[PDB]
Amino acid sequence: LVPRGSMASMQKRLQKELLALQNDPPPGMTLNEKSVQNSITQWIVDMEGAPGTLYEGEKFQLLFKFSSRYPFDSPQVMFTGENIPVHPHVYSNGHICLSILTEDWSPALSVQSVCLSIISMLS
Ligand code: NA
Repeated sequence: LVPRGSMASMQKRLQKELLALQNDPPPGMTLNEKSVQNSITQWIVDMEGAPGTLYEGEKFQLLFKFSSRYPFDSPQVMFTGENIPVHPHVYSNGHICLSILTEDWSPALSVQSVCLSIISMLS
């Protein structure tokens, strides 16, 4: 069951539709009741591969997503769109494997420092 409080800040239509998935989902589907989030802010940062690197001339997009618990909660940052960097620490789905985004996140850090780590990753 979805925590009740997770419906406090939710638009009335989204409440009915969420509960319909909880209670009478379509065949083969189950709501992840721990997955519900509200008051998310997001934006996209365009990123150019740096001169002299393996990514020179490449145009990437970085999606930043901030939960209602940011900055205590780490931001969700991933590469998005049709051109995703080819790098061991980036998955095909755009997911980024950097510790700053997981174990080493702290509200002392910032969007700027995440950008710098990502720049660093691509060199
Ligand atoms: Na997070």
